[PDB]
Amino acid sequence: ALLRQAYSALFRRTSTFALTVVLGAVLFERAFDQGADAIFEHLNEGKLWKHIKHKYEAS
Amino acid sequence: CPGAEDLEITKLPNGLIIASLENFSPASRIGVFIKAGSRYETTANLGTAHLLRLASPLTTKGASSFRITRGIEAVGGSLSVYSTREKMTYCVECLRDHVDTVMEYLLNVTTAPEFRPWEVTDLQPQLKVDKAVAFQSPQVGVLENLHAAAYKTALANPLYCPDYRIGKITSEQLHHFVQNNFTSARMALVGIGVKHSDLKQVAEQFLNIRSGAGTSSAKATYWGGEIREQNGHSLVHAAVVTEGAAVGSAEANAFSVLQHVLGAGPLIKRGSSVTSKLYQGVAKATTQPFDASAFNVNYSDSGLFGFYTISQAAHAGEVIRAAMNQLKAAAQGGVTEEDVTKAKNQLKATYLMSVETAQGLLNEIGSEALLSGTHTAPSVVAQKIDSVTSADVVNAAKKFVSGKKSMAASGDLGSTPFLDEL
Amino acid sequence: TYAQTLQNIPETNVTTLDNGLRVASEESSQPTCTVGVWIGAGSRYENEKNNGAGYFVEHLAFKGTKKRPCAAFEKEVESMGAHFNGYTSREQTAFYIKALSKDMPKVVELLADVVQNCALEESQIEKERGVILQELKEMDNDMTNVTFDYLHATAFQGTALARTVEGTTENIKHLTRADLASYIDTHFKAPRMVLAAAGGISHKELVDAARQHFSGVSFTYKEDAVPILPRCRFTGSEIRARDDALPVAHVALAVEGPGWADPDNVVLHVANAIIGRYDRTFGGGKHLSSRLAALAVEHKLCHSFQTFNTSYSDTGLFGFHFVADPLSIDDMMFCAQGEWMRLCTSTTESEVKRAKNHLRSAMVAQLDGTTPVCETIGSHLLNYGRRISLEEWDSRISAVDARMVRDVCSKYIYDKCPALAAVGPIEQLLDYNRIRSGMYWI
Amino acid sequence: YKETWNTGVILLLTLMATAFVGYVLPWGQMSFWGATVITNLFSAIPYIGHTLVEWAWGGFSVDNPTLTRFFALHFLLPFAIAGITIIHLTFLHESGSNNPLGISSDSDKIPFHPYYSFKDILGLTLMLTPFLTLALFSPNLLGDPENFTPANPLVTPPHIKPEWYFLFAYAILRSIPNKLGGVLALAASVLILFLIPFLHKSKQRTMTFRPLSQTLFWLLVANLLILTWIGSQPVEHPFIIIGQMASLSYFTILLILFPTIGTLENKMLNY
Amino acid sequence: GRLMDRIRKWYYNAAGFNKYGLMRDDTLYEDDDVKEALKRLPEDLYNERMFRIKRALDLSLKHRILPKEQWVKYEEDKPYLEPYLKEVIRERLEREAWNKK
Amino acid sequence: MAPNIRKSHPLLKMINNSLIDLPAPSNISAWWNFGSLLAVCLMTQILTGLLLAMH
Amino acid sequence: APNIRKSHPLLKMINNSLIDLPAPSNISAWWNFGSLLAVCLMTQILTGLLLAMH
Amino acid sequence: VHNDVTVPDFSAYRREDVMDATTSSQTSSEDRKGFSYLVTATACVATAY
Ligand code: HEM
Ligand code: HEM
Ligand code: HEM
Ligand code: HEM
Ligand SMILES: CO/N=C(/C(=O)OC)c1ccccc1COc1cc(C)c(I)cc1C
Ligand SMILES: [Zn+2]
Repeated sequence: ALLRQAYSALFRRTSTFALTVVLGAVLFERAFDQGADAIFEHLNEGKLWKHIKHKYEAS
Repeated sequence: CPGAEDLEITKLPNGLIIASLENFSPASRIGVFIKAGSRYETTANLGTAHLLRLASPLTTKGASSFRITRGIEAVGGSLSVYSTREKMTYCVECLRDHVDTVMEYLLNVTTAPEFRPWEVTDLQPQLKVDKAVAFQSPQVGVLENLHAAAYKTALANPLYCPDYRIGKITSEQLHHFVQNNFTSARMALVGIGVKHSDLKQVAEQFLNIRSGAGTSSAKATYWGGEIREQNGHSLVHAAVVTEGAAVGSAEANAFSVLQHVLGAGPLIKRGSSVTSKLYQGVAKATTQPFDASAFNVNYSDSGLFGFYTISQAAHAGEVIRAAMNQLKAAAQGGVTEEDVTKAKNQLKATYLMSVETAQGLLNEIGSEALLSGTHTAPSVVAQKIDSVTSADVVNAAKKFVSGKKSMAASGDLGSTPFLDEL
Repeated sequence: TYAQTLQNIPETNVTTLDNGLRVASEESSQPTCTVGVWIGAGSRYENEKNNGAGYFVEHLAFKGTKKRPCAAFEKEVESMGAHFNGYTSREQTAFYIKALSKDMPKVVELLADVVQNCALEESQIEKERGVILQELKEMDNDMTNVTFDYLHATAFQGTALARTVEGTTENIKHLTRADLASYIDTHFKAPRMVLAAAGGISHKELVDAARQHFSGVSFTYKEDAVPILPRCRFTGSEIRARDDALPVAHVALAVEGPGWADPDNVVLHVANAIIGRYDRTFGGGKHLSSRLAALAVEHKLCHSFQTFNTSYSDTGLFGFHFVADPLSIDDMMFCAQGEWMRLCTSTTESEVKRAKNHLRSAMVAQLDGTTPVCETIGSHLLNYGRRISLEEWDSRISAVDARMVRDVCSKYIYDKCPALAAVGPIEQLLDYNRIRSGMYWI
Repeated sequence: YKETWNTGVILLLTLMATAFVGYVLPWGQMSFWGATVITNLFSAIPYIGHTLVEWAWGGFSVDNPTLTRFFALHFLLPFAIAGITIIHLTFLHESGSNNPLGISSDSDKIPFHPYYSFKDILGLTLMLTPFLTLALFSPNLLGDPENFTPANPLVTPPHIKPEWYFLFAYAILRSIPNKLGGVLALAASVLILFLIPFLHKSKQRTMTFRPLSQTLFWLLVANLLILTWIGSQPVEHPFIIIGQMASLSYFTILLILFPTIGTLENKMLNY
Repeated sequence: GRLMDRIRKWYYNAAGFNKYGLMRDDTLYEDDDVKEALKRLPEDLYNERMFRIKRALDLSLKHRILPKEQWVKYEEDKPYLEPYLKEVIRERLEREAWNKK
Repeated sequence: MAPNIRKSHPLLKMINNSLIDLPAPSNISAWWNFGSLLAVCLMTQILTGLLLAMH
Repeated sequence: APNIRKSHPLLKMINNSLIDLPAPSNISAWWNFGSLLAVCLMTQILTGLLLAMH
Repeated sequence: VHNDVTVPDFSAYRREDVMDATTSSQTSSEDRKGFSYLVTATACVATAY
């Protein structure tokens, strides 16, 4: 029963609520970007310098 | 394990009384009964008693308006004032352990008030209101005017400070009133839930300012007036009475009984009083709803007695008359030897049931322990009650028909009869 | 001394009659006394077509019986100095009499007669119809109630509890000798009743008289079956009856209660003790201890307010009700919901100690006389099953502490959708939403 | 008048910052160097500062990136001052003006117009005069000359010293040898104001009837004059010692004397 | 050991609010307490306190004072409010400590 | 609502009740002028400030 | 005042203009442009400076 | 009179759970809220980002 459990430990006090948003957002960012960047790059396979870099890199 | 204790009742040199009685109830209830009221008020200091009644919570030489309330609340305590034109009682309820604690204040409140000028003025306006809620019941509207149009002094005064004197009472008036009337001889420290020994130690070593009989109440003279408050109400309360008997008097029980014989107060929720003749007789004359009863007052040096109605504006007339005749018919051997027998119990009962509530029982113990210094046992008030003859009654009913009557009404009187038309 | 006076209070005797009915009493050294039948019946046990029977009945319970009609019945009772009274609420009807311990038995007879062989002379009904019909139009002007009713009607809406104990205006107009019978018929039955008495009476003597008039035996097992009621759904909502021509305004706010059984009801009360009550005539005024009170003075917030913990068999309403001028409603409410909050958050040990000593006195108070004792007993048994002594109650109270309160109030108050009843010139109370939010943080 | 006061303080703070930027605009030697000296203090804060600075400059030293942003800032702040000033006057109108005696004026108040509107305008002229008088006959009497020399990051002026109204502070900054400490002293040297209210002990309000406080007050005023002067001087004896003292006494007065002489004062009235 | 009195009297003339015809307690800053006490003052004493101030202000606005013969004198200054005050402070100090309990 | 036109105007009611009908002690001295001065001062700097900024 | 947003000469302006403000119950989306317009300004000014700084 | 008034039927608008006038809303309470409070909570993290 997540919704229950949630409403109890999380969304109950306005304190733990806030505390969640914070931490929660943290995770969201950390993993929203990855997905977004990944998605974006995929839609541009081999066009970005991230790809065609191997052709001139070597000391 | 406790049981059946006995009522002790001492009296010190100063003439103070201590009516005790341990009934092992988990709650004590101490109280200061006093001979004060709108009776000892002069035209120049009217209402000063009323105000004094609310002034209870004000600071004292001992406790602060604050500690008084907070201190008492702190123990789920309580305290309040109760007064008639001639009797004032300051009592406080509480759990047994919190007696002496609830006492500090009681003692202070009634014997050592500081009546601070400001505190007083920052209180005056309360009467403006206290008297507003009260007069929400016309029942108290005619009762004020009754006594007025019945007397000329003392008892003729109002129980609620007239408007004009609102806010014009002084700190000095309070004091003088107290210094003059709250004096040992007029005071009795009654109280249930406690051992007489304690309620005693307190009273003596603690109570001052007393020693005396203070001012004398102007003997109550009879007028025989008639006051009418036309005010356009669907209802018309009206009470017509005559000088009844006085407290302690012999000729008392007569009315008390003539009262029941006539019918005063019901015992059947939403019913009729077949036992009550007045009610009954009234019903045979009027059509629409109403209520009529036996009004009986027993004061120190006088009393009042008669009926009291309530009725649709147009039926006021017939309802009052009907009441009258049904008082004459009773004033002339229209009282069965049986009627008496019944009413003699309805009274014994009523009395007996009143002493269940510590608020009723404390009272009883006090009253006597003040206007006598004796507690007339239960079987004595029984021997003294039924010791009434069918005569004592009928004659009690006559004293009314012949004596000077004084009416008092408040409603749309356009149909309500004048005192002279009876 | 307290600690002891609580034990000396004579245990209450209880013995059930082999026919379903029960008998209880507390014997004291008193000449006068009181007894009555506390029927576990009510408006809840009613329905759409009958709504109002239990009251219409309550009305005809004294206009005679088959054995002795109006005149004689009334005559018989008045003539002995007894007082026959009674009421009838959503989940509890009761008819009791006050008289000399002497009449102890003879009394029971009367009670017994009324419940069972009630007259119901159809000629008296058409007379009692116009009566109730007035009692409505008159009760229809006691806002304090008009409110509570409306409060119930939304608090429960679509459930038995959302019904007036006086019933509809239609029902009163068309109820019949029939249905009236039916109610008594189906409802006034032995097991669902408690003969209670307290005064100068010995359980023995009493119990017998009952065995004598309360003889109606049950054959099957169904007549032994106590019908369990279909529960009522609480609904966080509001109903606003606006009339700017009303002098003042009334407001009732509440949350679903726990029901008679649940112990926390005690705590909940200790709580209510802290927020207490007030009317413009309290003398403590600005020095009172109830923060809500004081403020109500320091700002002229209201006229009166009260905390209430109505408890029903399976539910209840917890809240408060205040009366006030059209322009202070808001501030007032605000402060109130506020206090409520503090309860769940920063209630102190001083607030509780005080609340406990108040409650104690309040409980003791309910038992001041005979009438008030049988009421309790008529109730205690019927509701709680056993009968709780001041010694028990008390201990149950001495056990409460701040920490305990914050937890229980939090449980039934914090972030809950409440029921609102507004009546009169309420243009300032407005928005449930807001009112809702006032249910958390403070 | 707590609020009216605190808004005041802020207003001052804003005014101070405001000038500070406006000074850099003409980009003269002093313009430049005053920037550098001050902004460079921030680097005394631990960790979170060595950055705050390079952020504030928009580079690694006071340069164009800075000038430009300062100009923007100088355009802005005045308005922000006007804004707050509104709030200032509001918190005031919540109580009304305090009067020299320090006792209820309700017993006798007059309408701002024409009484004070008239007084006000006269007051204006009685000031505007020297303001114009100096600005029309001795323009640069106040302003240092090094600011007539186009800023040059390569060469530092003989003496770097601000405009008189920042002198007192400069002097306190330079009294403490330890960038961080001096910074704090500077801050608190002005921030202290916020405390003032909580440092009132007299049973009376105005010093009108409190001789003792008065001189302590004038001792303080003169104490600022000195600090000012000490600020227009280099870092050589005696100056330095005189410097530390003055500052030392500045705080001491507002922190200990004033509140103490206040209490002591009260007891002499026998309160 | 009249040291004290000598001082108090000095300072009294030092502050010189008498010059304005004020009383020590007139000059009192009206904090919440004082605010209260003043309300308690008996009509007369209050009405007098008033004029004194209104008079004093009128002086200060005028930039004048009372003629030396009218100034108040250390021993003739009536501390009309102190008592009313102390009590207020006593009353409050009580309440305050009782709400901690 | 009102007779004159500077108490019933949501604007003149702010140019009035703040600078004309404003209740002022009768004894404030010269040390109270700095208020308005400070203001007027601002009113000016800003103006000369722009005028410069325009060049 | 009891609460602290009606007796505060500031919160009494952040309240009686954005929280306790009496609003019709039926205004539509064509009423949102008010605040938007505002917010709009709040932004331009901000981005406006940020640019002006370069 | 006021006895003649009853709160209308909100059938159409009630939530699937608190729809049966014989079921304790107090059980489904935490759920009903935990949801919206999640929407909200979420919307905050959305903004925050
Ligand atoms: C931003 C510039 C400011 C302006 C334009 C300003 C303006 C005013 C005005 C118009 C008044 C009313 C008349 C008077 O001067 O007495 C006033 C009063 C006042 N201001 Fe300022 N002020 C400013 C700065 C400050 C500062 C920095 C302080 C001090 C921290 C302050 C403290 C006060 C106080 C305490 C009053 C009360 C006056 C009284 O005692 O009656 N103000 N101000
Ligand atoms: C808060 C009020 C103001 C103060 C206290 C102030 C102060 C100053 C100062 C300290 C200088 C250095 C002057 C010098 O070279 O000697 C200055 C210059 C300047 N100010 Fe202001 N200023 C104010 C308002 C303004 C405003 C509102 C603007 C325009 C939005 C402005 C624009 C400028 C410009 C263009 C200069 C640079 C050129 C010059 O020095 O003349 N100022 N200001
Ligand atoms: C400077 C930009 C403006 C801002 C930020 C602004 C803002 C607002 C706001 C916040 C409202 C209240 C809510 C609503 O939109 O209804 C409002 C109302 C109103 N504004 Fe503007 N406004 C602006 C320009 C204008 C313009 C140019 C007009 C047209 C000449 C105008 C006419 C009105 C009117 C007539 C209302 C009344 C709305 C109603 O009927 O309730 N506003 N405005
Ligand atoms: C009333 C709100 C504002 C409006 C309507 C506005 C509009 C514009 C417009 C029309 C442009 C030309 C943009 C382009 O090149 O396409 C612009 C540019 C600019 N604005 Fe604003 N502006 C506003 C506020 C501000 C503010 C408050 C500042 C700073 C005080 C500012 C500073 C600038 C700067 C630096 C430019 C020139 C460089 C650029 O085009 O990016 N603006 N603004
Ligand atoms: C950019 O430098 N501007 C200066 C100036 O006096 O502008 C008016 C200036 C010139 C030379 C040395 C120091 C400064 C700034 O000094 C300041 C600036 C502020 C704010 C404060 I508080 C306190 C001091 C000591
Ligand atoms: Zn130089």
